[PDB]
Amino acid sequence: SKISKVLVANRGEIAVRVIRAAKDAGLASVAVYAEPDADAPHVRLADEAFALGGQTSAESYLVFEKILDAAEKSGANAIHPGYGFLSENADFAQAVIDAGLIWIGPSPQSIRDLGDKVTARHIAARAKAPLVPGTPDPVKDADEVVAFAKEHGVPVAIKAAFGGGGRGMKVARTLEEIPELFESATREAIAAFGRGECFVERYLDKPRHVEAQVIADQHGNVVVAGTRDCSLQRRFQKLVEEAPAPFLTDAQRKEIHESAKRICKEAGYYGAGTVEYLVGQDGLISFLEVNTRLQVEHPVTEETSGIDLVRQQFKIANGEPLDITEDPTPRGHSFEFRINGEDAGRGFLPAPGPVTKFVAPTGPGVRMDSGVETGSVIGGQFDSMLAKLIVTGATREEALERSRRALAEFTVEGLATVIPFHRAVVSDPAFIGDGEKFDVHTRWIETEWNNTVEPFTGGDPIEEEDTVPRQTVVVEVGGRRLEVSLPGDLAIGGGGGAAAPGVVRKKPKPRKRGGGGAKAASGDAVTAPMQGTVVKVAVEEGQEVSAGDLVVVLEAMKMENPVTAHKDGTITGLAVEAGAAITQGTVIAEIK
Amino acid sequence: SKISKVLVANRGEIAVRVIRAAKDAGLASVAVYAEPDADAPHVRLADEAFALGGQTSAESYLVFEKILDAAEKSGANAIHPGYGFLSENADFAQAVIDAGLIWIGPSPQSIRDLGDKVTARHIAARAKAPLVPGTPDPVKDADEVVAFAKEHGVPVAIKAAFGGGGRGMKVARTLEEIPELFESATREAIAAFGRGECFVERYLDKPRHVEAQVIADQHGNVVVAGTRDCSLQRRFQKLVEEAPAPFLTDAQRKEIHESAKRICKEAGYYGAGTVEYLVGQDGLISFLEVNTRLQVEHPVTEETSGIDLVRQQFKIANGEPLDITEDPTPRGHSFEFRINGEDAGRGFLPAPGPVTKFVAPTGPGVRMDSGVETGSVIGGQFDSMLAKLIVTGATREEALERSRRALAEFTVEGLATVIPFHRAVVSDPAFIGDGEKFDVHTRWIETEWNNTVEPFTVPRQTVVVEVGGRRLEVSLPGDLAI
Amino acid sequence: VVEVGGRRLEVSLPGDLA
Amino acid sequence: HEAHIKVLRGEPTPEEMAALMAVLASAGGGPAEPVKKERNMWGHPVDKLRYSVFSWQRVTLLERTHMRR
Repeated sequence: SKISKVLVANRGEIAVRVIRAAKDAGLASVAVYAEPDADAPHVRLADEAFALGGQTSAESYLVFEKILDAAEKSGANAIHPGYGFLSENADFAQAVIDAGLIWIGPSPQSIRDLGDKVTARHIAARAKAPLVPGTPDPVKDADEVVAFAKEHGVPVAIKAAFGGGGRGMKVARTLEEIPELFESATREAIAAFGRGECFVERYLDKPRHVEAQVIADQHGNVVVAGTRDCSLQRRFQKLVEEAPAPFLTDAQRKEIHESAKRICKEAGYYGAGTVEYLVGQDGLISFLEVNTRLQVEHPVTEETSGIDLVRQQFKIANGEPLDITEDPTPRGHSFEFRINGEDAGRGFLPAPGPVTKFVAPTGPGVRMDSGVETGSVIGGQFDSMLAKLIVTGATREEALERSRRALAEFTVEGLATVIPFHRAVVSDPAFIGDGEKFDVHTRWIETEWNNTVEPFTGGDPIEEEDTVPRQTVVVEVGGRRLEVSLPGDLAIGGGGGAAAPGVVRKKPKPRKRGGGGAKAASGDAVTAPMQGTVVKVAVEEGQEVSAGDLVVVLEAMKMENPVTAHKDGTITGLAVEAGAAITQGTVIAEIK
Repeated sequence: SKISKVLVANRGEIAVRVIRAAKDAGLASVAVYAEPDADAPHVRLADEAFALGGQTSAESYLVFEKILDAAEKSGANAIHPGYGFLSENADFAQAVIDAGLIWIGPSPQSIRDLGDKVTARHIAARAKAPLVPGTPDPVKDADEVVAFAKEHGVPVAIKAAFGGGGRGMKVARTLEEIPELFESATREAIAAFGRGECFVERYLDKPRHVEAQVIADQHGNVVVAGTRDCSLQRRFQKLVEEAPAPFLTDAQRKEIHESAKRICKEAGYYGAGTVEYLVGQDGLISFLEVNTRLQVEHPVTEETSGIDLVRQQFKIANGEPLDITEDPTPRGHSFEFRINGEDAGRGFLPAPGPVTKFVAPTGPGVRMDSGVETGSVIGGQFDSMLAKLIVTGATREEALERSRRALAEFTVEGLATVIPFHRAVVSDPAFIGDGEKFDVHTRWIETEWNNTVEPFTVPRQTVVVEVGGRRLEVSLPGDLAI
Repeated sequence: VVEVGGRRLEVSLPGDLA
Repeated sequence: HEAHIKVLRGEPTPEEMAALMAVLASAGGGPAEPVKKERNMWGHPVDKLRYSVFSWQRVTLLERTHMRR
């Protein structure tokens, strides 16, 4: 049946976007929140809201029963999953359909059929989608990986067929590496990725991530609503994206628009989606994936294609055919910058913190989507994204001038962000391009970019002169306006307060244990280095350990960080087991 | 010569908007501020800012030498006409050009020729535009008015022909007051402005105010950049605009698009600007005005046509020959609300003082442009508009749905404001008509909207310095400890 | 000494104003 | 390691810089000779109070006030 009241099973900027889309479409809207999120803007924006409880996602957004109970108690007849959490969960999409609630997404069979890399390989081959050389079926062993190297050469990429997240993709240069990579990658495949399935492909040195937005109805009509290039990936997750894909031949552009529909028809896919391809140096388009979540990057393709891309999901969940018969014109150009709590100067590491000020850019060509505001708090429970800055203009040059200005208007205070990185790439020749190709590529940030971003200092006083109070005033000189910062106790002339009796200035010590190189205590306790969830534990009481041996894995902001023994000994007491939330400084274990 | 630095002799949304256009174009922007607004957003966003002093435009922005000296001390190359203030003063535009500074607009004689509505009648009679029943030249005395008024007949409007500004007007369903109404129209214009000239015409009560908008090269190439509807008005004053002008028939579009290039190339206009027309309840067109400046509601022209009008004005003023030929197609539909600090529950009586919250909405096809930011303060000496809400979509009904949300998200506090009006009107079936025609007209908001909005419930220390070759005023704050 | 936007600048003054 | 004056927005010309600094230097009012003042305990308030013969404030107020330097 038709949607009337939609529940958004998600948090933050996508929850705000989906609630807005529903309220636009005239639906009533229901939010759910975990306890860490009880006051984020989306909770206040939905027409109604319900508490899941739980500190963690596993205590909260991932609990199928709690999400169905939320739908039952609210009477919300439809569920939208957003992205992450249960959006890719075939078993949840099944459970909600079996519960009789209108699933705003593709069929459980479609999700399960797309969700395995080898079935995706086979069905994409059946569609004859453009594809890279590689072994078309799982390999047994290191010596069978060598059977591909004996035909297509090097470099060799390997994947766990249920690996992902940027974790499961490796490259090899030699045959002697292979036993180490196999007895590692299959260990990870079985223990962490739950499945020892792995396969092999031709590596691309500096490819571009090129993708196409696909829309399909329950009646099999399929549209390619546009394309992006996203090749600014910090690892394998994305940071800066743009629409359309620049700098490609019309033959490639039409090959993309043709192949995407065929992939959708061979899968039987319906709803919103996107198909991910890599464009190689040989210009070969090569399919990787169709994701079933509506992608974060939808709004740049909204700003180009004019259509709302989320609303189509509601209409297709009603089963109404597409209102528009044709591929829209990708008028102008658009950029998007992901705004994240990550320190680029610390080497793109996530860090939690307060948002003590959030002045978003506004004006021409600028759209802001955010899950945070002045006064928000970000904890280690969820991924780093704060917002998206979307910029549009008459051409890539004009949109980049818009970006250069907008990112200079942007200020965020209270936590580290990637905005200093965006401000660089929007003025880096390697991303401006020469008008015929990019030098930017899927490995560029980690290697070729000259990182000029200084590590985030916050407001901390760091040097001796930073300790001195300051008063900052406006003084107007010749009719100019100057903003001027005066120390509180500088000496000029005979001035009073040029000194104080008994008062000393010195460089303050950082709020770090011991000296800067005294990273750990001489004591026996292994103390948790960060706020997170204890996601793995690797030892039993009385087990022998040596310095550098793993003791636990902590998930902070969905970055898994290993925490290791600082001395040899045995863990004589252990305080936690997996799934526990853990605070900074908590004793995990004592090694004696 | 060329533009590298530009001074924006304005305050409010146009000042920010032009500072943004300059900083997009890579051009250094110089703001000028008064005592109420030395800490306004434009003063924070400009690359440089300069004091004018005084509390009002009359002590400040209207004194030419203050602006010319600010331009000289900044070394600016160009000066930009915003809205109001000196933006349409041809004598200032010439004094700028004589100072070698690039006026970002049409030639001073073209400004002088276009700005007067009698000469606009003569220009329309040269351009062969459709014209309304009314006196072609100003009346000269009350007997001249009484002689004309019996011939052109009821119902009558009596209007100041110069500086009319949406207020120099009277309406008459009965003729017997008119002798004192003419005496007032003459005396009031002599007293306020020093031109007493007026014209008298039939009162077209429920038309649609419409405009087209062109880009026009110094070389005389002209393109229609868009067309818009302005009919949502209180008392000759705007509240919301739509882009394009909705449901105009093909003939009306063709006639406007040819008349726009004709009127522009016959006036020799250049820059970017609107041409403004009235559509009667029968749908027939008549000519009404040409604004010399860029219209305030230029943003939804720019972001509906895809043409960067304020940057196109920078291009034209830099002397780049225009890149555009075919009139850009309006794609989808768009709205531009104006939000005043006026109580729509009390006849839109202004309410100055602080605005204490301003969590403007943002999201899919929504934007804000503001003179205010959270903690801004309003005085009664300036236009009551705080900000403008822009909304756009692939269809008019989609953009209305979006507006019906966005105006409920948009939360403002500390002063009375028209947000509840926008909330109602974007929700009222008088405006969301059949999807082919709708009821609203230029007096609907007063006479037919059944309004349900509930009522509301130290100087510097100045030290004057001689230094080297210069004498500088220096202003300290109320005090400093140093 | 004065800093201006990241310049170091030196200014010389009479030891006499009071 | 000294705390310097900073100008945060715009750049003045050398003339404007000189005027700004000159007026601020003029605003630098004070004693012209800030040093530790001459100690004179004659008739200090702590000598005026009545202390019980056994009052601990004879240590922690009276004596410490006299002896502190």
